[PDB]
Amino acid sequence: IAEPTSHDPDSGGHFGGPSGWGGRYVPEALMAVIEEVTAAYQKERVSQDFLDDLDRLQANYAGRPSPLYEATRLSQHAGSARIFLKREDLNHTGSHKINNVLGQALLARRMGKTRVIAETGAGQHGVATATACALLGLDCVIYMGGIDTARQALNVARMRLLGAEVVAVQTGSKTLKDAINEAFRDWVANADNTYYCFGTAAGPHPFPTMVRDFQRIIGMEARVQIQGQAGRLPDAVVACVGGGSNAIGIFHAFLDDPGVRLVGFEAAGDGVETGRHAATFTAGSPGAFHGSFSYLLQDEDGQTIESHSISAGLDYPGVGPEHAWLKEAGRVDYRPITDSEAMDAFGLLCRMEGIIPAIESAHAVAGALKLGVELGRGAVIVVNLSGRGDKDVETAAKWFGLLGN
Amino acid sequence: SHDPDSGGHFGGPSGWGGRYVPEALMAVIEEVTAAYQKERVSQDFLDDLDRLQANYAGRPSPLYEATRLSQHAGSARIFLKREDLNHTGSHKINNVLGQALLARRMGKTRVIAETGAGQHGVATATACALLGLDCVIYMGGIDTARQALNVARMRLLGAEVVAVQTGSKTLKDAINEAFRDWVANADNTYYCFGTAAGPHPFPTMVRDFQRIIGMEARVQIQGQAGRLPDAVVACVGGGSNAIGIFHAFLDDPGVRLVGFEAAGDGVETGRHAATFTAGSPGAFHGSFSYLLQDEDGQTIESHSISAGLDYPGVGPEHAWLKEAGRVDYRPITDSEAMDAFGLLCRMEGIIPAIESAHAVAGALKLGVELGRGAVIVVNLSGRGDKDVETAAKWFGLL
Amino acid sequence: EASRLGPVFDSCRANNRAALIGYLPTGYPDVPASVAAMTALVESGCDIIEVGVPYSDPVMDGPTIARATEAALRGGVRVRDTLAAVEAISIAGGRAVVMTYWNPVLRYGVDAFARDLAAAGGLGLITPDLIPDEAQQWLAASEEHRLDRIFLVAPSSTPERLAATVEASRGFVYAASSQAAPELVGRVKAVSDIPVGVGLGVRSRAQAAQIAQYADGVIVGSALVTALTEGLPRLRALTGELAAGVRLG
Amino acid sequence: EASRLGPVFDSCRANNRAALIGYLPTGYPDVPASVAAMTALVESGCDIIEVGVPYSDPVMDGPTIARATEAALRGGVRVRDTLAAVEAISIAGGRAVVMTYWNPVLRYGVDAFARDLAAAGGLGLITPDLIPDEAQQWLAASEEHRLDRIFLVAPSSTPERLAATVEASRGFVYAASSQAAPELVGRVKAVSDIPVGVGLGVRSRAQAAQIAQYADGVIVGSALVTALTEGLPRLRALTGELAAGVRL
Repeated sequence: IAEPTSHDPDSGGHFGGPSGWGGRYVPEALMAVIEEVTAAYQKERVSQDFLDDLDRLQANYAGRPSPLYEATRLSQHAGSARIFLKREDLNHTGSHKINNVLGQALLARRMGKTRVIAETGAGQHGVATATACALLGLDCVIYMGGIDTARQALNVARMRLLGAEVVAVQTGSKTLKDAINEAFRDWVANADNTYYCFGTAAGPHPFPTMVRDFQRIIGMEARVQIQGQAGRLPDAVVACVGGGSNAIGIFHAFLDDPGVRLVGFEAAGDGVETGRHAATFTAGSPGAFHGSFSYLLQDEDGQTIESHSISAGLDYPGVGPEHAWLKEAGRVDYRPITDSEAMDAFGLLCRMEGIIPAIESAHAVAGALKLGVELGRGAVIVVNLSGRGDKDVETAAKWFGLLGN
Repeated sequence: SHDPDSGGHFGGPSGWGGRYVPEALMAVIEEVTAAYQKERVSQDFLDDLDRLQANYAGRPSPLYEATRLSQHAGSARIFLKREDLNHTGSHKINNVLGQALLARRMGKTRVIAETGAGQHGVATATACALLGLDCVIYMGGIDTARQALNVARMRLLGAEVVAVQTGSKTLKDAINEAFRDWVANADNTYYCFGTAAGPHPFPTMVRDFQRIIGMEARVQIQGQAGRLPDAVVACVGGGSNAIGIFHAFLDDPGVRLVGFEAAGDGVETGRHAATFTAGSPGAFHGSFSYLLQDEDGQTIESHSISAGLDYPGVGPEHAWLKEAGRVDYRPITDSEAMDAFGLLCRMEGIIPAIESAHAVAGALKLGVELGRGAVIVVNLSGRGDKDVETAAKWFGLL
Repeated sequence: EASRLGPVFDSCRANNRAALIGYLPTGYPDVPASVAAMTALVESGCDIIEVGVPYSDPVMDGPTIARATEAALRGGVRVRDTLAAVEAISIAGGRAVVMTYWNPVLRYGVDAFARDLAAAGGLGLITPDLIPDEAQQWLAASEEHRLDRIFLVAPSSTPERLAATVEASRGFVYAASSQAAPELVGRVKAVSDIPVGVGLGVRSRAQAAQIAQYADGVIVGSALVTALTEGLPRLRALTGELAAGVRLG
Repeated sequence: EASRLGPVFDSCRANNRAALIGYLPTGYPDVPASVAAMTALVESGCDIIEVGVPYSDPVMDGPTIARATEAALRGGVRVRDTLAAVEAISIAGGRAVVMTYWNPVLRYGVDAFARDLAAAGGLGLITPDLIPDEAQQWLAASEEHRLDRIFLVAPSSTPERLAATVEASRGFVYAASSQAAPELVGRVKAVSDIPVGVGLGVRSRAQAAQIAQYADGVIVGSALVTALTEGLPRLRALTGELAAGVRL
């Protein structure tokens, strides 16, 4: 069923008033295609036939629902609190990103678009987008920085096995930044036949709301499951925060449960005092970035500060505007977790539960262990385990001296 | 009804299975057999296992109608049973959760297991970490030297990994060292066997833990398609994934059962792992079954582009089902497998294990044979993340 | 009340020509050299100078301007150096507007930046990622401090959005883009008498002349940056050629 | 009805000593050299020769024997070469049994192998991976062709299985292995008067004497292969020391 709209922005994309968070800080050159997508999504999000299509792919193709697993062997490290893991690590492709690209690829098809484009850093969103496109028979082009493509030979290869074209951007710094730039330009030129698959709960309206809508399922499932296993609503629900899609997806169903604490954990890298971090809320301030007004890491002139994390997916200097609103409103707390705290939690989860998590997801596990100590014995904490750690085994093995030299 | 006698024999006087093992192993084999007999009918055991299957491994796996393959399969309807989505990426998680729970009920504190390219070792390390069991994986030295990341997974999971330099230095000799460890350490050690082969009780036990695949599939196909399928198929190495999906359908007489085995460069070339197609009956690792063997009965070197189907033996329950006329076993080449791998990536966005791609290739051929509208359930035994580099070289994407 | 840039266009149309509108980014190849370059544009016959604020994440920009802005930022260029470039251009008898992405203005303070731009002699602001829908603060700052406000329109702009963009602009409207550009200019003329400047990757006198048949101003940027990279003499020669192209009489 | 190896153990126990039982694998380092070595064992005082059939997957064997059987297979050793070795030992006046994993026997045919081993002069089979539970065809062929059947017991063997294994054995029972060997032997003793052979990786004269104190046969394999690898003269010398060990 079409789910309620109490927490939705206004028609301009604003959360918290007609000039608050979100909006559309984009060129007029993008506005025709942004409006076409907006009108398309307004129609389809209330269409029972669209939701049935998405539900059907969620169930049979992607393997939803994901289970909720009480990681009893973490308890001793979380002040004897109870850590329940929402297992998005078991989705097809190995993360929550599949939820997003299924929704958008279906939408692209509803719009009569024959071609989908996207960009990727380390490769996760690129692989997810190429996956959904192969599924639905859409032509797929992924833009990726030259420095990333040479460093991610197997993810580029995955994308190509999936039938996608990978365009290595060799201009500028040859990074994510430059790929985004080429993707936005492709969109404008090819707007008549091309859909742009946004990677996270950020960007201009309608993307923060749409991406969150396709991730809502996580929290919906989790709210039923936790009451099933624990016999009550949790004391807290937590997640890692890059742009914010997995976090907002698990939080949404708990928003009107005023006894449930909501905590997002962001990448503090080497430490928030070192200037090598991605701690957008902890160290950033309000500004316009990549299409929305939210928090970002920016210098005294408003230039974007380069961010650092051991995880690719949290290494983002901004954050989705819905999170900015929820922060301003006092509803969600956002906290920093270092590379070291995350890797310690990665290792612990491997040894204690046999689950190799994404390093991104390990930031939430590390966070949850700290919140467990705060809340104490018997406290019930749901953690979004946003992905599996297969992609991270080499990084983790180097961290823990398992590859030698 | 489908079970063996108390000695482990299927089919009476043909004598598939049994225990072709040294007396040194018999105390511990009888001990596991007694414990399995007690626990298989204990409600607490079955509840603990069902809880882990649901909440930890993510069961049931879904059944997906791959409508974009249909045109490549004579317009038959290929349904993929999605074991690729389980925790750890294959059906092996089903086996190791069961054996690991048993090991803890038995009071054993240490679990050993063998592995080839690393899949069973990773699965076994996973279950042992979950349950707090000490874990040692045996892996041939040729394999450890080229699977450095899988060794690292195992170590991250808290397992020790022993590189074995005896014999060929590959799967069958890791197996041999693991049997030697079990002898010396039987007081405190459980041997988690990795397929539906070996001495009784393992063929039966491994099958019982994999039966859930077929039980789900039977329910799901009736739900989605409105009827039992025309065929259920699966790739066949030692036989665990195939026997798991076939078992629930054995007594449905209109359901064709086909196992696809690895033909490497081709059966007539000598570079294959086509145990039923080109092997013959013999005793190997505790079981009388079909075996790739020379004319003195020495084990023959097998070859496949898929490391998981590269086992010279096959489980005795499959040998029985072949003799009964119930299941057909057919060869699939490296080329056929890889073409199917590519096609599945392009058409459905599913990157299959190269093992599982043998089954998909067989299903495409069976679809052309059965015709438009036929319903073919295919066990998609694993995901192909581990095979991306191999596939990328094959297709010249590197 | 009259726009700040109105008399430049009134004067151009009285001499049967288009205004030459020249972009250069502050700090390319460094701050002093960029100021000497912008001064030379005024000396060589640019009617309006677009002073570019280099930004870390430009979305709209082609490779030439992107490489230049990245170099400018590597050199340590600051937003207040744009205010200094505006002062210099005004001192040389030039007419300057600032072209900037919106985040630097937000960081500065919108009212503050409008105050300090006006005080520097700046005549207006071009806002390539600010659409009218988000421009409430800017319109109040624009009215308070008497700054022109140049929004962009595009070939794909809907009738409803073309009308709102034109209605919210003051000075000129920037028509950013084979026959797409005159058609777009035509659509603007149907609803407003406002001057329309056309950007079209102009690289030559002949291209400036084509655009000058239907448009009130010919906007040039990438080609000026390319010229400057060669040297100041090359930039002077190109600007002279472009100034001759905008003249029809 | 008495066993084929019966009189050898009678003669040993009459002469106040244990039998020296020597193993070598056929084909190591080639077939002729293996036969000359087995012949030299007879000439140097081995009471019973265990002719090993090399097998691609010998799970009960240590690395000394495994590397030698591997080398023998690399050289193309065949099962028939083992039967020729038995024949040469018999003509030289020696007492031969065959030690083999079971699959080569299955591939040959159990009955045929029993027939042909009997025709070569062979006196029995030692079956390290055949338990009585799977030995129906072997028992029939054993009785038919009058061959002894040497099953293995182990320290871990349960009382029930030890009794069954000893019961199914003829000639001798192979006790394979701190104080574990003499206890194992003692447990066989408490249920049967069948001779018992003991392998404990015997290396020297003193070790062989220590084992002849409680065991009817002293089995030696690994050390014989290591001596042969050094040379035939070193094998003869070591075999002479071990034969002097069993008379103590």
